[PDB]
Amino acid sequence: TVDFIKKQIEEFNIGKRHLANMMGEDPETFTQEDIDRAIAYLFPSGLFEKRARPIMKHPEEIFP
Amino acid sequence: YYVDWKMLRDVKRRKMAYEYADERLRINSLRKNTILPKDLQEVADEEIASLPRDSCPVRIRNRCVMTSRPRGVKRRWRLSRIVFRHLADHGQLSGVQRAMW
Amino acid sequence: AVSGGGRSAQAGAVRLAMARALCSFVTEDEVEWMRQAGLLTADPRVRERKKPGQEGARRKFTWKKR
Amino acid sequence: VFQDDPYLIPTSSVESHSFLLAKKSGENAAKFIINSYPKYFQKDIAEPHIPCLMPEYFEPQIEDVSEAALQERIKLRKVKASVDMFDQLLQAGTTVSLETTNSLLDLLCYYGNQEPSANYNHLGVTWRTKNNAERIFALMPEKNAH
Amino acid sequence: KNRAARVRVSKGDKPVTYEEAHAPHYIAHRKGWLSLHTGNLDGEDHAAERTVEDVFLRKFMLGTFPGCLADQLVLKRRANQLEICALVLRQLPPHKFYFLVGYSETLLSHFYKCPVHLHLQTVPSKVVYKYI
Amino acid sequence: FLDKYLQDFPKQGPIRHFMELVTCGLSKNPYLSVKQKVEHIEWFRNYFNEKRVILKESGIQLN
Amino acid sequence: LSEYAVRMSRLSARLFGEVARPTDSKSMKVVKLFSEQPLAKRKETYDWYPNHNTYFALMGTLRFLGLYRDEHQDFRDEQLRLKKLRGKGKPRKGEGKRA
Amino acid sequence: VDVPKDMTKPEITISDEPDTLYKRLSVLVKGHDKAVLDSYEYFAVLAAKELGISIKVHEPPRKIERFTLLKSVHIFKKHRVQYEMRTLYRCLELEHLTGSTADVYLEYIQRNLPEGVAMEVTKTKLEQLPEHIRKPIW
Amino acid sequence: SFFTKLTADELWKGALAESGAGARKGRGKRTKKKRRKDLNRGQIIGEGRHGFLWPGLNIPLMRNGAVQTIAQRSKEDQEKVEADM
Amino acid sequence: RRKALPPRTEKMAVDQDWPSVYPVAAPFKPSAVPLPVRMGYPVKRGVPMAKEGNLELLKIPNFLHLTPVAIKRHCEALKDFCTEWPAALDSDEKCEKHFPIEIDTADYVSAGPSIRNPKARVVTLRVKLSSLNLDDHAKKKLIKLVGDRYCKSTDVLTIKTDRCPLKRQNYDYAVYLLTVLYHESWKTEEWEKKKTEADMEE
RNA sequence: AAUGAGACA
RNA sequence: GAACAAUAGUAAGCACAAUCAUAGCACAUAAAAACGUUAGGUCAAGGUGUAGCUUAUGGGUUGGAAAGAAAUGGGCUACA
Ligand SMILES: [K+]
Ligand SMILES: [Mg+2]
Ligand SMILES: [Mg+2]
Ligand SMILES: [Mg+2]
Ligand SMILES: [Mg+2]
Ligand SMILES: [Mg+2]
Ligand SMILES: [Mg+2]
Ligand SMILES: [Mg+2]
Ligand SMILES: [Mg+2]
Ligand SMILES: [Mg+2]
Ligand SMILES: [Mg+2]
Ligand SMILES: [Mg+2]
Ligand SMILES: [Mg+2]
Ligand SMILES: [Mg+2]
Ligand SMILES: [Mg+2]
Ligand SMILES: [Mg+2]
Ligand SMILES: [Mg+2]
Ligand SMILES: [Mg+2]
Ligand SMILES: [Mg+2]
Ligand SMILES: [Mg+2]
Ligand SMILES: [Mg+2]
Ligand SMILES: [Mg+2]
Repeated sequence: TVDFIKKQIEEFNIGKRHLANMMGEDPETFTQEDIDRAIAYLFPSGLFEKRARPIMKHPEEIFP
Repeated sequence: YYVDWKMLRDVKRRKMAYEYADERLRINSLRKNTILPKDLQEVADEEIASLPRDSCPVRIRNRCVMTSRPRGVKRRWRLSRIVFRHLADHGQLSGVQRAMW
Repeated sequence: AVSGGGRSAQAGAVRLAMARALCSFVTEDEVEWMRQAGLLTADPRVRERKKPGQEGARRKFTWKKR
Repeated sequence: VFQDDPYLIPTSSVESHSFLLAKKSGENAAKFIINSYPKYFQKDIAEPHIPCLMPEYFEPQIEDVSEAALQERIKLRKVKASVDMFDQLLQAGTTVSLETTNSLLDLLCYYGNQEPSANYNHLGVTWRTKNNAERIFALMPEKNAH
Repeated sequence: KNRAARVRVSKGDKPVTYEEAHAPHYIAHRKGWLSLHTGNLDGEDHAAERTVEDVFLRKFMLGTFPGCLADQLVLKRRANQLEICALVLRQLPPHKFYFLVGYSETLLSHFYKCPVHLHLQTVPSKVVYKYI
Repeated sequence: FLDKYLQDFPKQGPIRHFMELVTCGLSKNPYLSVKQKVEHIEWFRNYFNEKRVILKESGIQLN
Repeated sequence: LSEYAVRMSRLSARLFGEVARPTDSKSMKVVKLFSEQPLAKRKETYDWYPNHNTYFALMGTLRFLGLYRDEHQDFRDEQLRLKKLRGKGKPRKGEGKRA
Repeated sequence: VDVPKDMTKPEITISDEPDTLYKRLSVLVKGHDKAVLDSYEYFAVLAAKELGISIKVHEPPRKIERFTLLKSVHIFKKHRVQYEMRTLYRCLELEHLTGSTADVYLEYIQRNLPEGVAMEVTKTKLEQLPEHIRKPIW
Repeated sequence: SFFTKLTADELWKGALAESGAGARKGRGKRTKKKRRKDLNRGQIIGEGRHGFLWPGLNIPLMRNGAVQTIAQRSKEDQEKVEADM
Repeated sequence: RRKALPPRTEKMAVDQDWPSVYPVAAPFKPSAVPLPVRMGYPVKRGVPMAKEGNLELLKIPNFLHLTPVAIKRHCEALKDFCTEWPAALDSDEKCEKHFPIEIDTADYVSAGPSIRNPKARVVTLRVKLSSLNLDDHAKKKLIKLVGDRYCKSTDVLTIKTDRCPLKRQNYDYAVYLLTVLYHESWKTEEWEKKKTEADMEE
C-alpha cells in the first residue's frame, strides 16, 4: 500500500491549499491546529465521541 | 380507511363536538353561575342534556395516530409508546437520544 | 456568602472555602499539614440517582421467590 | 437547473434538451394529478396562505344556465362549453351584454373556434369562410369599433 | 437481550452500512439524527405534525424509487422549505430520475403547502462499513 | 369595550350582573374575533327574549 | 380592610378591565369560560387525527397510475391469488351458510 | 476575465418618517448540538463586528428533559428504557441598534439559520412620552 | 391505513418463519420447502392498471423530434399487455 | 451503459473564489467539495470512511456558504441598508433622559409551514416614574392604584398586555393604560378625603 | 434430603 | 490442540476490554453484555402465514358488568 499512501500525501497537500484559500489565511503557515479549528467550523458536528468528529490530518498519522 | 373501527368512531365524536362546542359553551355558562334564578338553571339543564351524546368533550379519547392504542400514548407526539421507540431508536426523531446520567 | 443546600451542606462548604482562603496567610510547611488533615480536599460524596425499577438508589422491591 | 450529481450532470447539448424537458414533463404530470383529484389537496396548513399551491379548477363550478355562469366558462379557456351555453342563453330569450359577446368572439377568433393546447383531454390559410366568428358577428345587433 | 434496530451477527458474509452497524444507544454518540427540525426543542410547539409528515416521506420516497434507494433519507427543515437528501443507486436511466425529481418536487409542494427541495447523490452500490 | 352592545338589557336586575361577566370574559379572550363576540351577545338577547314567562315567575320582573 | 381600600380596588379593576362589583368564587367560572378557548375548539383536539382517508386514497390512486409502487399491497394481492387457485376464496352475498 | 459588468441594482428609498430606535436587542438561539451553536455564534459575531454593533455573547445554562417508557410490549414493568432531550442555549445581545440596521441584521441572520436551531428576538424599542402625557392636560 | 403497511423484507421475514424456535432441534418436521417470491422481478416503472402512458418512464420522451404528452391506453391494448405479464 | 463522469474537484482551480460555488445553503456534495474530509468511527484497525457515499457528512448542517471570506463580502454589500446610531445617545443614562419609555416585543421563528405563535402578541411597557410630572399626591395615588406593577426599589412601572390578539393592538392598548392612569391620578375625588390613619404609607 | 420427564431430532 | 529456561497452532470478526454520558480528572453509578438455553411472554401495539365467519364470529344505538363466605401477595398509616 505504498502507492496508496503516496496518493494520500499529495492530495492532502492540495486539499490543504484549498482550505487555506477559502479561509483567507497564509497557505505557507496553515498549521495543523489551524486546520482543526477550520474543519470544526465548516462542519459543526455535535457528537460526544471525540474520535467520531470529522478529521483531516497527515495520512502518515492517520493510517496505521 | 382508519387503522381500526375504534379510530373511526373517535373522528365522528370529535367532529360532532366541534359543531356543538359553541352552543354548549353558551348554555353551560348559565348553569355554572349562581346569580341567575334557579328556575332558569333547571331549564338550562334540560336543554344541555337534550344535545346529542357524541357532542361531549369528556367522551373524546386520545389514541395513537398510527396504531390507535387507547393507552400508553405520549400527548406531545400523539404516538404510542411502542411506535415512539420504533422511530426514536432508528434516529428518525430530532433531539431524541437514550438517557445516560 | 453561601447559597444552596441544607445546614450541614453550607457548614461543610464554608469550612472548605476557609481552608483554601487561609493558605495565603499560613507558611508553606503548615499548608502540607492542612492537606494531611483533609481540610484542603473537596468531598466527592454526592447523592446518587434512583434507578428505574428500584425503590431507592440501591434498595430494590421485595423479591418473592415463589 | 440540473442536479450536481455527476451521473445526472448532462454531458452534451443533446442531453440538455432531453434532461430538462423530462423534468418539465414531471411538473405537468404532477399538476395533472392535482387537478384530476382536487379533494386530495384541499387540506391547508400554510400560514400565511399561499394561493399559488392550492389546486385549480377547470370544470364550471356552476352547472346552472345563467349569464354569470357563462362568464366563468369564457374565462376558463373553454370554447365548446361557452358556445353551447351561449346558444342556450339566446334561445332562453335573456339579453346578453355586447361586451360579453365581444369577449366571446375574441376567445373563438384567436383559436379559430377550437380548443387551446392542454396537457391531456403551417402552409395554407387556417382561417375558414364557414366559421362561427363571422356568423356571430353578423348576428350582433350593435357593432362598435372594438 | 435488546433487539431494537439491530442487525444480528451471522458469520462474516452479510454487508452492513454505517447506519445499521451501530446500536440505538450510540445515537448522539457515533451517529446523528436522520431528521432535524424545531418541533422537539424545549419550548416549541408543533411537534406531532412534523412527525407524521416525516413518516410519510419515509414511505413515499421508498416507493417512488423502488430498489434504487440506498439507505434512509435525510430530512432538513429550514424556515418553511423542506430539504430531502437521498442516496440512489445507478439503476434507472437519467431520464427517469429527472422525471421522478420533478414529479416529487411538485406533488409534495402542493400537498404540504410548502416549498420542497430534493437533492440526490448517486453511488455505484451500497456503501459497506463492516463485514464483507 | 363592549358596553354599546348592552343597551337593550335590564340595568338593575341580575341580567346586568350576568351580562357584564360575559363581556368581561370576552374582553380577555384573544382567540375570538370581533364579529364572533357580537354573536355571543346576540344569542343571549335571543335566549332571554324567547324565555320571558319563566322570568316573570322567577321572583323579580326583568324587562 | 377599609372603605378607602374598597374604592381603590374597584377603581383599579375598572381601568384594567376586571370585574368591579363583588363576585362569588363559583360565579367567576363564567368569566373563565369565555376568557379561554373551549377544549372542543382547540387545534390540538379537532386536528388530532391526520386524515387517513386522504392518505390512503391518494396512494391507492397513485398505485393504479404506476407512479407509486407499494410492496405491502402487492403482498396481499399475491397471497389472495394463491387462495383462489387453491379453491378457498370469499363467497358472494347470501352464500355463507344458507346453503 | 469575462464578468457581468455592474450586475447590482438595489434601491433604498429614504422616506421622511423618523427611524425607530431600539435600546437593546436580544437574540437567543436554541439547539441540540453545541458545535452548530459555536459556529453560528462565530458567524454572527463576525458579521456584527463588520457592521459595528459591539455585541456581547453569553451562554445561558442548559436544561435537560427526561421521560421514561416501558421496555417490552407486554408485562415486564421492572425494566425501563429512558430517553433524553437536550436543548442548548446561546444568547447574543445587541445594544444601540437603529431600526433600519435591525431589519437587515435580523433577516441576514434568519436566512442563514441552521435547520436544527431556532431563535427568539427581544427588541427593547424606546420612544418619548405619549402626546397626551407630554402635552400638559391637567 | 397507509401508515399501517410495512416493507417487503419485513413481510417475507415473518411469513417464511425461518428464524423461530421450531427449526432449532428438529421440532419442525414440515418437510415442505416454503419458497420466497420476489414481487419486484417484473417491474415497469410507470405502468399501472389504468394504463397511463407517462412520457419519460415507459414511452420515449421525444417522438419524431416532437415531445410526447400524457396519454391513456386503449382497452383492448391494455388487456393484451396485462395478458403478457 | 451510462458511466460516471469524473468529479469537478479535479477541474477546480487552486485560487478560485469559494462563495461562487455555494451561493446559498446547500447539502454537502462530495463532488463539489475539494476538501478531503473523513468522519465516522473507524474500524478496529483502519481509517474513517471517505467523503463519498457517507451519510455522516450529509446530516451535519454545513457552513460552506458562510466562509469568512464570503462573510466580509456579504456584509459589506449590506452596509448600504443602514443608518448610523446618533452619537449624542452614547451613555445609557442619556438615553433615559431623552427617551423615558421602553417597550419590549418578541418575534418567533420556527421550522414549519406556519408562523402563528400565540406567545408573540405580548407587549411589555416599562416607564421610569421619576421622568414624569406626578405631584406628591398624584404619585402616591398612582402607586396605590396600579398595585404590584410598580417596583419600590428601581422606581419602574411595568405594564403587560395579552388580551389583544395582535402586537399593534396590544401596543395601542398598553399606551392607553399608561395615559389613562396619569390623567386619573390628578383627579382628587371627593371620597379621597376619607383616609384612614392605618392606610397612610408614611 | 424420599419421590418426579409425557408426542423434541 | 497448552507448557515462557515453551512440547502445534495462526491472524482477523462479534462480546468483554478501552472509549462515551453524568459539563475538570479520578472513583462510583449509569449505559453495554455476543452465540445459545427456557417451543419463556406477547395473533389484544401493529403487520402477516395457515384455518374459520360473510343478511354474521361483521357494523351501529340504548341500558347494564353487581357482590365478598373466605385465603393470599405487594404497599400506606400506626401500635407513642
Ligand atoms: K391472523
Ligand atoms: Mg387491525
Ligand atoms: Mg377520558
Ligand atoms: Mg429508603
Ligand atoms: Mg418470537
Ligand atoms: Mg410413590
Ligand atoms: Mg480461531
Ligand atoms: Mg480483548
Ligand atoms: Mg467522564
Ligand atoms: Mg468506570
Ligand atoms: Mg444496567
Ligand atoms: Mg464496556
Ligand atoms: Mg409456549
Ligand atoms: Mg417460567
Ligand atoms: Mg401464553
Ligand atoms: Mg389482527
Ligand atoms: Mg386471544
Ligand atoms: Mg391473514
Ligand atoms: Mg355486534
Ligand atoms: Mg392474611
Ligand atoms: Mg411491586
Ligand atoms: Mg403521624
